[PDB]
Amino acid sequence: QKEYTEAERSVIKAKRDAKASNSYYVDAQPKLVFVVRIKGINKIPPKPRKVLQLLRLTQINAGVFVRLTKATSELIKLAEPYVAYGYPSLSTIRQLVYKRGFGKVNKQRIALSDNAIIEANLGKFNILSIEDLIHEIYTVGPNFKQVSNFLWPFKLSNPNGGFRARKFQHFIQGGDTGNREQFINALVKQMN
Amino acid sequence: NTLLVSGPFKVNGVPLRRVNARYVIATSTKVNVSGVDVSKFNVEYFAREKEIKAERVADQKSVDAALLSEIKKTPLLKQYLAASFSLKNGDRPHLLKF
Amino acid sequence: GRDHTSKQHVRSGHRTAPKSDNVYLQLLVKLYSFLARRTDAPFNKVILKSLFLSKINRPPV
Amino acid sequence: SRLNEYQVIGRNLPTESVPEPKLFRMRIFAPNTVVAKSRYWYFLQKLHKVKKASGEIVSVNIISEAKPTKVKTFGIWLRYESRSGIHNMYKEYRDVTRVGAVETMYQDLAARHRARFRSIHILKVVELEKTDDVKRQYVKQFLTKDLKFPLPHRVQKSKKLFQATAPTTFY
Amino acid sequence: VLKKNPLKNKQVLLRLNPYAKAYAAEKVGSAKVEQAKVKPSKGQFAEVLKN
Amino acid sequence: AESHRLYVKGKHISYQRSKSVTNPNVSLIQIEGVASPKDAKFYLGKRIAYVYRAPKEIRGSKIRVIWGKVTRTHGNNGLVRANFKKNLPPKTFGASVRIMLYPSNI
Amino acid sequence: SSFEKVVVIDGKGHLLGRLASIVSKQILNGQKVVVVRCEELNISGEFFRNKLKYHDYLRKATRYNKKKGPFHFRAPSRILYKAIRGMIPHKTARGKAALERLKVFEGVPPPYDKKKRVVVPQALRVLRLKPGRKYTTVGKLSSAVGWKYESVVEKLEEKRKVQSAEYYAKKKALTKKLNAAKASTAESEAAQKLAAFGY
RNA sequence: UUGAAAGGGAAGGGCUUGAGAUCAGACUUGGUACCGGGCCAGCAUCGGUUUGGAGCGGCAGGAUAAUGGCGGAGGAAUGUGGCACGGCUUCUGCUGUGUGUUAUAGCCUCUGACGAUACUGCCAGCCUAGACCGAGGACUGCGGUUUUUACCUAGGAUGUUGGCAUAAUGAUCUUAAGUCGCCCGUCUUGAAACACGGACCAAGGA
RNA sequence: ACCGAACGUGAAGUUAAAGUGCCGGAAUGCACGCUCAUCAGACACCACAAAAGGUGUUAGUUCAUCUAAAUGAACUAGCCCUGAAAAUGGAUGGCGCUCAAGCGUGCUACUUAUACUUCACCGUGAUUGCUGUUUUGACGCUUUCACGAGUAGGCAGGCGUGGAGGUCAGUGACGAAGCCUU
Ligand SMILES: CN[C@@H]1[C@@H](O)[C@@H](O[C@@H]2[C@@H](O)[C@H](O[C@H]3O[C@H]([C@@H](C)O)[C@@H](O)[C@H](O)[C@H]3N)[C@@H](N)C[C@H]2N)OC[C@]1(C)O
Repeated sequence: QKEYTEAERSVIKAKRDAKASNSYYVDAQPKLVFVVRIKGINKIPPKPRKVLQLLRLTQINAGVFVRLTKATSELIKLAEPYVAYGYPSLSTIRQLVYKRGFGKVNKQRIALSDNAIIEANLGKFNILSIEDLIHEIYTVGPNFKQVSNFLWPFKLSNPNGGFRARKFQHFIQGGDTGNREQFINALVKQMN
Repeated sequence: NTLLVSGPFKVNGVPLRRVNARYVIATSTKVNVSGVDVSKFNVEYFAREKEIKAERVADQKSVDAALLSEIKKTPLLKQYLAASFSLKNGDRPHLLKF
Repeated sequence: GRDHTSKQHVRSGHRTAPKSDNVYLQLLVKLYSFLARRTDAPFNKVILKSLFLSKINRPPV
Repeated sequence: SRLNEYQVIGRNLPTESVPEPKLFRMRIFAPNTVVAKSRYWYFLQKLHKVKKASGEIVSVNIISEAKPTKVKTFGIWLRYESRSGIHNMYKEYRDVTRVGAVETMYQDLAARHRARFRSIHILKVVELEKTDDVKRQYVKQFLTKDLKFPLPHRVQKSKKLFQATAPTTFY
Repeated sequence: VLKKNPLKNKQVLLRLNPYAKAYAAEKVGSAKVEQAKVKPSKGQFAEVLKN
Repeated sequence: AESHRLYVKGKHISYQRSKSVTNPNVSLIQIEGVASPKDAKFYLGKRIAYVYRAPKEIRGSKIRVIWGKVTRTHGNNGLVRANFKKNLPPKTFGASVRIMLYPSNI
Repeated sequence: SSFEKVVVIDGKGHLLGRLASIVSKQILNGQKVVVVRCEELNISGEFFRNKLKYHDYLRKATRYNKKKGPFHFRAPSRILYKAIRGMIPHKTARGKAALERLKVFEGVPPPYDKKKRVVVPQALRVLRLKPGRKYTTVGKLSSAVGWKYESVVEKLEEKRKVQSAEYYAKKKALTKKLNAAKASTAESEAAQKLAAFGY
């Protein structure tokens, strides 16, 4: 909690100091995306079909966390007309994990109802609690691979309030697919 | 969980008895009941045993006395209590204050 | 729906019991199922799977 | 309310040849910041031979109206594409904000020329400060001394389906 | 046998996150930030308005 | 007096339905004098009675009731959805129902 | 919006189709409706255009036997009835029962000449059409396509209006007298106390 | 033939409910006036899921909102007062045109110090209206409160009250209403087909 | 064969594509314009229209003439009109609709799929544990998770018929078998 507060305030101070010193502060690029599949399972060309499989997005309204790199960015690029993604806030991650967080324990979807379940499977990566897991996801940490893969793909509902009139076109052209970049949080509140 | 009510039995014809809060509309008209003694009415008082026990009639007279002492202070309150409520044409309970 | 990444409802493809109806072979399977369940010696598990094998998979020694 | 005015500032990514590449700014009318940065890169890729992947967005900022409750007249210069060709045009609008005038312009070009949002470039939006600058009679007629006009034939909106009294349109 | 939502169930919230007691006790969710009043844009940053 | 009513008048309008498929388990009800979802939310949870007459006496009476309750609002014009112990028969499309004032929260 | 026993609509100045849709939904929902003065209905568009439309309607007839074809009714109330029946599922029992709740008339026959008539603002021509747009009166259109009783209805309506005006003069005199009597009893205790209640 | 029922250019079917008929069940293998149970419901509280309110409040950001209000300087016109020229008003909003810069109205630009609001986000803040569900069946776990080898909202519904058992209740059959429903088998890229076999029933039939 | 979405049996919630004047669940909802047709127009695939004209109306472009009260030329592209003729009577699906219920565009809410979310139940596959309590079913019992469309075709587990060995010291003239029957 303390380091979340100090990171927010330090960025605010930097943005203010840049204005005074006749400079422009540029934020660090986002390191994390949350990707939601919003297309059904029929009539998908093979390459994006394989990409969606490799992202563990095999149903509609499934969601996973992804660490942004050139490799994964080009992966998501291939899945763009079938997913909505953006940069999750800390509270979005917390709410997703608390309400719809499940672990893969011996190939089984197991509810994260106790810290023992997390410590037994990820404690060897020094994750002892649900807050440790949330911290590891939000700050794209050293054991992000193991923590993200231990989480079962999030199984969201349809949005309370619906999508835009037509989904399957980019967020920029008034649809619902692609990178919407901070409005992923409003969509998760609708669907979670 | 029930409510203890009286007519008073003289004004309305309805005695001391229990009613359920969900089957009542609570209006904004109030009677000062600091002067009524209701310290001996409880669930056991309506335990099941026409003919009415002299206990119940005596209690009804006693409570009616204090209530009528207090009800007469508000003009038209006794006549209002004597009259039955009904919904007229154009009466919308979502718009109506009680 | 689901975009399945593997065939659904596939049986394990391994024999889990002797096809035989010899009651004494079943007694041996019972003993070695207990042994493989309660002892965690690898040998007992190997013996248990061997008791399931068909004739051509148990060549004479 | 459909739109906001943004400044978007970007530059080329620094290299060894050019440690301090030149900052560029655009005034963009967009529904949100995602579209604003998209439009910035669209115009930078037209005007200059740059791409999004070899550049970066430096700042995105709302530009609020200076006097939101002062009545103004705006001239807007536009480039739009028709079914048949590409045209320049200049139109005038009355409003209290630049965003209101731009929204009205988008409605007007949709209505009279069937020009969708994707077909229009906003060259320039200028608050016309002298009444002599107002060129179009469809806005000029609201700039006359002691303008007053009635609103004949008022239609009252009814809550009920059946009215017990005859209609009136007085006002 | 039954999953309980910690954002709804206070007890399950405390079971998963002991710190939720201190977060509420210290009013972290509504903490005043102590600072002064400055306008770092009163100069060149006012090229936001016009060039 | 001469008016004794304690219920609000209503009508059985329809079942929940799409264009071609109806759902008899949910009825759409028009409450008199209610024109918006805001007004209709006063009646959520109120009990509904459909009172009808039948040829044969039961307990010396020819009056029979189907009980239900208001569950949620429907649309933008103040209609509500209702759930009855037994689905209202479709011949009662256009018939009147009785919206009680209980369970009361006033 | 209230449930009435019978709603009697004065058809004068109402647009055909808008009134028809409103009435159709009313009768489907269990409300009895009577529409009077159907010859005073309106249709948007100039007269000649609606006459052309009716003649295109007349052109449709069963080839092998004209007696089986569409039956083209000419009276204005039947023109409104055709508009309404097209908005009803009239081939079902429920649709038939809905149509039984409807009555339509030229003029204002008894007993509806002594009953209150209402209007439907969502369908009123003076409230809907743009002020310069041309419109048709259904009574003229009916007479142009074979309706035979325009002049009879006009004569009877004149007689009804004479009687109704005399009725109204009496009611106005009575109301004036009653207003004087209520003015004589103002500033009373009851009058002041009612005034404190908004009445 | 008898009885019952339905019937506006086919009939027949599914789903749902009503109506009429039939069937069934706990006052139990009940126990000894009492105990206790069965069924149908009302209310209360809890747990799970979920939709709401004109919701209320705290905090953060931004141009440390922009405005506005207040103070200061500068300016002009769709030029107020004043003044002059007039065609019409017995200057009975008369009126119009000119002039110039607050006058007997005001406006615009820039700016100084305070104070808000909008928008966006956060609260492990508060209050409040409804709906559906109640799987499991000694205990065992994790936590909490601690005032306790205790108690809890924390490993899945209990409490209470009324009615009924000559029945409120459930199933089936017949029929009405609403909605949907082309004739099967076959060859075929494609069958309701203006493609073929099939009037009906039994027994035989690969 | 398009769009959406692929299907065990259910409850509640939310949606996709498509819609919300009536037929039909959902607004005669909020908003800026455009259009009047004596063959208007009305939603992808898709149930067609061209070259070419208009002083109908709207908005634009570039020139020019005017107090030494605005006007003149050329042009651009929106909706509308002409170009636009077939045989039974007839199809924006119908009604009908004209500051639309039409065309372009923005917004708010709302409607409902066998799809998504939570829960119940069936089955399939996997999975946890079970012998000093293994207890006459260990081919059994038990914990947990995921999944379920299907012609040709494969396999599994069952239902039914004639006759044969064994068993129930089985049923039966006090009524076997057959047949009819809310
Ligand atoms: C905007 N593009 C238009 C397209 O909309 C359409 O135009 C129709 C035009 O064909 C119609 O006009 C045409 O068709 C009608 C009728 C047969 O529909 C005839 O009566 C008329 O004579 C004929 N010119 C006109 N009444 C409306 C336009 N939108 O046809 C193609 C087009 C001309 O390019």
